[PDB]
Formats: sequence, C-alpha cells, structure tokens
Amino acid sequence: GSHSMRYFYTAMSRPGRGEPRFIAVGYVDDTQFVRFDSDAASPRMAPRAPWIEQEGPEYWDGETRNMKASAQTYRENLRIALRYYNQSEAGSHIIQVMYGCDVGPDGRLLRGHDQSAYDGKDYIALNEDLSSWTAADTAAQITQRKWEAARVAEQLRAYLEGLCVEWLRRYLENGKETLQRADPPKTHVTHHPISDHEATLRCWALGFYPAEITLTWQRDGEDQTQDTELVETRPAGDRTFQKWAAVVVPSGEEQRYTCHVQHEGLPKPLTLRW
Amino acid sequence: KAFSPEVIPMF
Amino acid sequence: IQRTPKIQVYSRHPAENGKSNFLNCYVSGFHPSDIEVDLLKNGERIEKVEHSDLSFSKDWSFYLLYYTEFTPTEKDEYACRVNHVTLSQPKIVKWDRDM
Repeated sequence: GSHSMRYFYTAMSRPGRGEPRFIAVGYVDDTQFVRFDSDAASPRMAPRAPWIEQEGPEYWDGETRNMKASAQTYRENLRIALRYYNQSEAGSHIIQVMYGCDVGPDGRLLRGHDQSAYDGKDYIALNEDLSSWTAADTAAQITQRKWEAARVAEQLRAYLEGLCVEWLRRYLENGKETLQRADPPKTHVTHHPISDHEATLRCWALGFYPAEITLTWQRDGEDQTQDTELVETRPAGDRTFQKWAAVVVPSGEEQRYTCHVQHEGLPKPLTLRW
Repeated sequence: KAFSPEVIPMF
Repeated sequence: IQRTPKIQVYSRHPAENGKSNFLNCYVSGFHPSDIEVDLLKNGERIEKVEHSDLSFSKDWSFYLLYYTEFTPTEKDEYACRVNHVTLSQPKIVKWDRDM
C-alpha cells in the first residue's frame, strides 16, 4: 500500500545532568513533519514541513500538551525499567518507541504498529492483530501483564484504525504536491581506474524521493550481490536521497557489467553501463 | 496527530 | 552492547569548484544517541553547522545529518570528525567529491 505515518519517541536518562531528555519526531512516508525536544528553551510540538503549518492553535497546543505529558510518563518508565533489570541509578539509559499506521491507495488501514525498546533492544511490541503483545524477556512480560489488565491494546487499536488513518489521510491531501509526488533518480556510471589490471565502476542514483530504491550490478546478466559495495541510502538535505553501488572490474571487461535501477518514480526499471 | 490515551501506559 | 556510527561525507549537489553547495555528514547505525560531529575546513572547525532532529531506524539505531553551506575549490580540504562512546579517539572522514 501507498502510505505511512510514524511517530518516534526517544527518552534518554543522564544522571547528574538533569531529568531525562525526551525527543519526539513525526513522519509521513520519508518526510518529517513535526518535532518536540524537552531540552529546547521553549519546548513545543513544532512544524518541520510546509503543509502542516496551516494547522491552528488548538492542534499545536494539543500536541504540545501530549508531548509534555509523554515526557513525564517516559521519565517514570526509565525509573521503572531500572527496577525491572536490577540496574543502578548511576548509568545512562534509553527508551524508544515507534508507532503508526500504513494505508493502501484507497486509504484503508493495511496495518498498525507499536513497538518499544530499552537500551536499543526490543522490549515489547503490539502484534499485527492489534490485540496481543510480544514481550522480549521477563521484564517486558511484567509490562505485558499490566497492559493486558489495562486494555492498552484496545486503545492503540482504536487510535490506529481511527484517528491515525484519518489524520494521515488529511496530511496526504494537505501535502499532496510533495507527499504524493515521486521524484525519479537521476542516474549515471562513473569509472575510477585502480591499477593497470582493475577499475571501479560506480553506479549513482541522485535526487530521488521516496528513499526506497534498488541498485544492482550484473556481470554477464548475473547479479553480483556478493561482490557489490552498496552504501546506505543517504539524505541530500533537500528532501531527496542518494545511493551508489560499486564493483571492481577487470580492465577491458567493463562492457560485461550493467547497472539496474528500480524506483517507484520510474515507469520501468533502468539498465545503465559505463 | 499523535496517540493521546486518557491515561498514558506505564511500564 | 553499543553500536559505532557509520559516516558518510558528501555534497548535496555534484561538486563544482567555485559553485555554492551543501556539505553533508551523515551519521547512522549508532547507539547510544549522544554523539559529537564537527565539519572541518582545512583541519579547522566550521562554526555554522546545523543538524536534523534525532530519529532512528527499524533496528533502533540512531541517525543524524550534519550540514553546512560551502563553496568547494580545488585545494580546500573538507572532512567530518566524529566522536562517540564506542570510539577511543575521534574518527576523521575526508570529503571525497567522487563518493
């Protein structure tokens, strides 16, 4: 399906350096649209995309109040996690949360998500049924029992099927110029000799949106997966993304190699060569 | 818009 | 169990000497989140450097983009310098306009 909305919370303890910092960020697809930082001079939910600015004061006041209350609760969760793992109050720890909804082309819910981590490890996740939980260890099992008693899965389900999808659909309309526009990569192959006997071929994809893309090298029509250096897709800073893939090839054999590019913005996959 | 439960879930 | 950052240093647009551009240092795959990133011009710290809001990937590791306006030339060397709890000393990654 077509689209996602996601909120990401990070809460970071720092004993001796004040209360834990709380940072919240919201995305539609690969476009960030809000932020909150508890360390800011004046912490508030703040716009990070043009199409959200039009929301009125009640929107912004409500999101700010929610994030402040969340920051308080996540401070308590850090204290709790300390007890569940028999940990001292001198170390620095992190809770992270990701939640949100995926919708298809017609805008109906495809699936919901709600996952939490402690110190970068899975802690507790809502299952795809939006009714049951997967706890990673015996500490998270305590949280599971509490959340089962308090019908937390039911609340999440009501939000994921209702408000999450409705607000996502509204953002997608308000931001239709950008959120509903794919920018195809601009592509080329560069050649960097390394010795008399070898050279690197590097296949580039630039200026594309959304981030999802496949770049692959074939030698004589056969995928070179094990022999390709492929860098992480990286943000350009103008909403768009860049990636490259490279292969070390024997001198004179460059024409046996072909770069293949798939992206939602392209009417069909591309084949390039040097 | 963020999830906003009446009582926010504690661990 | 902690994760050391990946580092990419690159420009927003293809580099063209004397043309104004943006210098990017993308740090990713690290945990925990505290990190120190400087952009360097001929070994010296650039002052006007901004960064994205803290977010993380599906594996829980953090990512950040640090960025500043710059007009590349033939001789000026640029780098990104990163420190993290996982590193015994700062890691310096030179900007190579071909990467």
